[PDB]
Amino acid sequence: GYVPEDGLTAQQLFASADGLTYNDFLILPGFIDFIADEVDLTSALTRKITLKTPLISSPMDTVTEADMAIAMALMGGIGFIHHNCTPEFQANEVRKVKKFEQGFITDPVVLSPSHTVGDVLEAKMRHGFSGIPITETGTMGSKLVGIVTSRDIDFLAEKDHTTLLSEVMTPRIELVVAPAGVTLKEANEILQRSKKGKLPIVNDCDELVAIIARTDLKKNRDYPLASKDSQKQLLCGAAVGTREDDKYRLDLLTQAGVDVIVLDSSQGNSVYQIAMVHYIKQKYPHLQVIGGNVVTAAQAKNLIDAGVDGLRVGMGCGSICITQEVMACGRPQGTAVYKVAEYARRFGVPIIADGGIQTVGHVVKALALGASTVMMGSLLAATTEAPGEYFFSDGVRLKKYRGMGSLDAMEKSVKIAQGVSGSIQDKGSIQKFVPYLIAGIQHGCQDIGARSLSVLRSMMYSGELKFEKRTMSAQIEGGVHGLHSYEKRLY
Amino acid sequence: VKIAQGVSGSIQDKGSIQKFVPYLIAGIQHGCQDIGARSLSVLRSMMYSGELKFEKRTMSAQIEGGVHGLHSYEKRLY
Amino acid sequence: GYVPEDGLTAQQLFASADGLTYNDFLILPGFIDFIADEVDLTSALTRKITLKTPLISSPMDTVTEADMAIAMALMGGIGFIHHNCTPEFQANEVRKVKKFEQGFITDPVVLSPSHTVGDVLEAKMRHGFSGIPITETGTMGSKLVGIVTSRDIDFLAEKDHTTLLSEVMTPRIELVVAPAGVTLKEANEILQRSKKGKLPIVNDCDELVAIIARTDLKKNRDYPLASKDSQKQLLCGAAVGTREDDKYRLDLLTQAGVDVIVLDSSQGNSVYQIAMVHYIKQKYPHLQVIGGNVVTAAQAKNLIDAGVDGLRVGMGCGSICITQEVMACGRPQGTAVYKVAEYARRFGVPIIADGGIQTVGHVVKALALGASTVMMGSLLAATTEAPGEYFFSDGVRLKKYRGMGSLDAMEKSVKIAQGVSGSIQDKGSIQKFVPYLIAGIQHGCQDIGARSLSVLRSMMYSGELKFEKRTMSAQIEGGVHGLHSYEKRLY
Ligand SMILES: Nc1nc2c(ncn2[C@@H]2O[C@H](COP(=O)(O)OP(=O)(O)OP(=O)(O)O)[C@@H](O)[C@H]2O)c(=O)[nH]1
Ligand SMILES: Nc1nc2c(ncn2[C@@H]2O[C@H](COP(=O)(O)OP(=O)(O)OP(=O)(O)O)[C@@H](O)[C@H]2O)c(=O)[nH]1
Ligand SMILES: Nc1nc2c(ncn2[C@@H]2O[C@H](COP(=O)(O)OP(=O)(O)OP(=O)(O)O)[C@@H](O)[C@H]2O)c(=O)[nH]1
Ligand SMILES: Nc1nc2c(ncn2[C@@H]2O[C@H](COP(=O)(O)OP(=O)(O)OP(=O)(O)O)[C@@H](O)[C@H]2O)c(=O)[nH]1
Ligand SMILES: Nc1ncnc2c1ncn2[C@@H]1O[C@H](COP(=O)(O)OP(=O)(O)OP(=O)(O)O)[C@@H](O)[C@H]1O
Ligand SMILES: Nc1ncnc2c1ncn2[C@@H]1O[C@H](COP(=O)(O)OP(=O)(O)OP(=O)(O)O)[C@@H](O)[C@H]1O
Ligand SMILES: O=c1[nH]cnc2c1ncn2[C@@H]1O[C@H](COP(=O)(O)O)[C@@H](O)[C@H]1O
Ligand SMILES: O=c1[nH]cnc2c1ncn2[C@@H]1O[C@H](COP(=O)(O)O)[C@@H](O)[C@H]1O
Repeated sequence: GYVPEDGLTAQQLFASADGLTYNDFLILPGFIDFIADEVDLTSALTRKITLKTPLISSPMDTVTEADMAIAMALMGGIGFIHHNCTPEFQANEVRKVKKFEQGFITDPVVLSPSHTVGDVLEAKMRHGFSGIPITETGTMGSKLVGIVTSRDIDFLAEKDHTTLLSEVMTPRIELVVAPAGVTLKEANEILQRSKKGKLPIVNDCDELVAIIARTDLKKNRDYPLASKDSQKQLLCGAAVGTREDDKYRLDLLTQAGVDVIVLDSSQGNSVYQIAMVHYIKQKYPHLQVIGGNVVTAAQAKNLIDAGVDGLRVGMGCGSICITQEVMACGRPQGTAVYKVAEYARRFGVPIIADGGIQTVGHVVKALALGASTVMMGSLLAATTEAPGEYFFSDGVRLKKYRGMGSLDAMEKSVKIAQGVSGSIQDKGSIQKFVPYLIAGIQHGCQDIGARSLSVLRSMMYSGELKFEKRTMSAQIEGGVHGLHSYEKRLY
Repeated sequence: VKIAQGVSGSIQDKGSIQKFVPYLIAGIQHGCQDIGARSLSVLRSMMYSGELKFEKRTMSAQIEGGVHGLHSYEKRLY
Repeated sequence: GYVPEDGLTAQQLFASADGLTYNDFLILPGFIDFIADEVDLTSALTRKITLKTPLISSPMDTVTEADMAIAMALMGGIGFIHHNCTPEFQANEVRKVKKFEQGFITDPVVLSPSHTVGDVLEAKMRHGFSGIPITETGTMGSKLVGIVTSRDIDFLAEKDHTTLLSEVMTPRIELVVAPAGVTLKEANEILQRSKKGKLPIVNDCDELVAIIARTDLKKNRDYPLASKDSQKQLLCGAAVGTREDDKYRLDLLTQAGVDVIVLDSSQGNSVYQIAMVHYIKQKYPHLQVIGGNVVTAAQAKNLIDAGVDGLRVGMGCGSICITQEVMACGRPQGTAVYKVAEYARRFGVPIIADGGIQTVGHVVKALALGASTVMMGSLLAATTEAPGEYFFSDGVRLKKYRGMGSLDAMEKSVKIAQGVSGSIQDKGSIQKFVPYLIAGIQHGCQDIGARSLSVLRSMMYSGELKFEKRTMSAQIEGGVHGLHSYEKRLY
């Protein structure tokens, strides 16, 4: 009882070949012994950061500001906030991602009893929340005198500046508290049992040292996949360039609490980028660096030698990109992902496959070819969390989608354009769309017979995972064909 | 979370199966005849023995083998 | 000194390959030592028929009836008259081609002196000419009593009904004549010196044996390339099927004086076709037979063994054709032409490359690959000489272009359609368009460095002629590209 070997290994697929794209090949089906829902999508972003989902939103001005980065992190991916903005704007976007979910809030909004209901309303306007502990100084480290929330100031008619907070607080005698040096789980038990919405943390001197909010425990149960640091804040990435003024931007982003930096370049194998990696790794040794838009092992070597914690793979793929028709330079993305990942895995360096991801099948191909994570631009553009506003043109709801080497982006929003500037049709919310991509990746892995992305890659490197090349007519046959009209209702 | 594996489309009218399947039958018979096969059983035996020969097509052979070079046409099958 | 070898030989181009079309390759340029106008286009149609031009009009109901066949023969090609018509209609189309140019007219229209001016006008209405010798019987072999022409009946208004020809003729006393047994060249000298428009040929008994017309000497100087038989009539081809009733059609076409028969089939390697070739070669040993739409040497063998004088090459190419998507069956035409011609040349059997000829570059490729002649359907459709009438549809002057297995042709104009009943935009006259194709073939051969189609084929078989295979992007680069609009003003 024997059956002959069928299809190519990945090593065979890229050996006797020109550069393949994701469209040029299929994965052959395996054996299914498991449910798609039990497929593990745990992914290394860098040497020290693991995501529950392989998915990254690209650092583009039409893709990733704070709402996208929050939504991606809540879905168990991450967002890298774009750098086509002032350093102060970018750091404020990073701060919004880091403030959205909290363990101990150690720098809350605080007011004095001498402040007013108008000051609580203006605080709610600036920071988005009404739950404000009150201390004698109105600064964080002071003796606690009460707590003010929206239930204390709501349905007061108009006496805003007229009313001092001392008359409006829940006074410190009435408030439930925990001692300093309580663990987060112990503070959560106290808060959960108290049935209150805030729990202040106070030392033996009765002065405020932290506070915790019930809404973060709600965000816990609401978002099981969420990408969080050790102090339970969302993970945030940010882009920086490799110019000297990017050192100032990097300092603002690091004090804003950014977890990972991506060095943003067309061609990352440069003296400028290697110098920036060395500068970061000496000044901020805690900070993860993804360097390198690279497409060859020779480029990957120089950045792994410089000490990057991850690599970005792709050049001239990417929906919006024209680098290949402007510089002659790049690689077919499936070949680039395979070549760079097969090399970078020897050093324990994870790969991000960046650009040309049009479909969830392309995500499964990128992951199968050795990418540990996948970065999307246009596939997440025209979601609700993507920056800017919808418009109508051809009777179609469209959002702008620009590209960062677009000459319109380079107006600080001879110079050479490396991107066009375009539009994409509406997609709805990341919070529904990323669960569709997750379940699509799981069903892809299931048809392949892989229980996780880790076993999927090991099946690929051992040659258990088999591939078939597609003729152009196989790419037609594998697409929608032969119909008059069709309705591509994904999820 | 509820993964679609197909789209939903439309196709133009074809008429009855009781006329269309006799057209497919006769097309299969004419294909086998141009090939020199008296039955689908002998067609498969010619294929496995290597008597049946195939040629690969470039994309331009797929263009040349279709309708080409016309302003418009009328695909009046049966 | 030395220069390295560049490009593939034809043997290499088809060896390590899938089936190529004409679009899939180029011919590499040679050395030019001659003018394009001195490129010899002399072509074998069959073992015994040589044309001055490689060009054939296809036997289709929307391409070749008598006007097309006359025009093709005058341009030094040939037409094959289609068979999707009654045997009597097809033989009458052949008769029109054979009557258009004459050496000795040995079966002229003749009248009695007791016929009338009205009988001469009715004769002119039926046969197209007014020059009618008069014999006392009104039958050919009888005593010459005079000659009547249009200048004799000219401007006789309504005197038609009862004016006997006796008083209208130029009488036999006045007419210039030649003796029987005069050569055509000698009769032409007598006619040319006489300054008359007819010269009757009479025996010593003074009875009519032939006549010659000055208009045939005019047709001589007007058409230097013209394809003529030994008695100076135009060459005509005709199609026939291989059914039993085609034996009757073949008898009508042979007594109408057809020079060459083409056996019309999608797949000519059949017992039915081999039987028809044997039947023709025993019943009509003078008659040239082109058998075989064939695409392999194995098919060609059986018809060359049956005794065909030429082969048609092509299956499922052809603008109008759907045989491949209806029968799975055929071959890429460049490969078919090369394979069959390289085999058939060993037996001295010429090849017609039939169908898929969209451009004069495809003609040069077909001839370079070993075709001795090229047959066109759609490229000659919507010329003025093509059958039927023009119409307008999309604001475009169109003519119908049908195909012979199409389901509109097979209604005597379960049935399986092998063609698609379409339309082609106007091209103007064959008498202008074929000189353009001739000049294009000559400039193709000149860029290649071939002084004739015979040396072109010899350079191909010796491997002196080099080919380069084309990517799809070379086919884009080789076409019109990068323009907003263009005007393809050929000739
Ligand atoms: N106050 C607070 N407590 C948190 C937060 N995140 C987690 N915790 C607490 O720490 C525990 C951690 O266990 P899990 O919930 O299994 O792991 P997690 O990765 O931290 O959170 P999930 O995102 O829900 O998976 C939770 O039960 C909470 O009590 C947060 O943002 N704020
Ligand atoms: N109150 C408060 N919440 C903060 C602060 N910084 C971040 N947050 C987060 O914002 C959220 C507060 O949620 P809630 O407790 O529902 O908000 P609230 O304070 O009651 O204010 P309202 O919803 O406006 O009534 C939690 O996820 C907090 O972690 C801060 O200084 N104070
Ligand atoms: N009456 C007549 N004489 C002809 C005809 N064709 C040729 N001739 C005569 O034969 C001569 C030989 O002509 P050529 O030019 O050598 O060769 P051809 O193929 O016969 O004629 P072309 O068609 O002009 O090439 C001409 O000069 C005429 O005198 C014809 O159709 N009718
Ligand atoms: N006259 C004549 N010409 C014939 C006959 N059969 C074929 N033809 C050809 O038709 C053409 C006759 O041309 P002309 O001599 O110009 O015709 P015509 O006799 O002057 O008559 P009109 O043109 O009507 O004045 C020549 O090419 C002949 O070879 C026939 O029976 N009689
Ligand atoms: N730790 C606490 N101990 C006692 N009272 C508290 C405490 N935290 C908040 N309060 C008081 O409880 C009331 C509700 O505040 P809480 O944070 O629980 O809900 P809220 O977020 O304001 O309610 P809601 O979501 O409906 O707007 C207010 O009067 C507030 O001052
Ligand atoms: N061989 C001949 N000998 C003498 N007269 C002739 C001869 N052939 C024709 N004719 C006469 O010559 C005259 C002109 O006839 P011919 O054939 O030469 O020209 P046509 O074709 O009739 O002239 P056109 O082209 O102008 O219409 C007529 O009267 C005719 O009867
Ligand atoms: O202007 C540009 N030129 C070249 N590459 C760009 C430009 N802007 C963004 N990119 C790349 O394109 C990727 C997104 O590609 P997409 O997912 O196919 O739309 C980004 O993550 C970048 O790597
Ligand atoms: O109905 C048909 N089906 C298949 N082949 C046809 C049919 N009618 C004509 N042909 C072929 O198509 C050739 C003309 O092709 P074309 O020059 O490309 O237009 C003819 O000479 C025939 O060999």
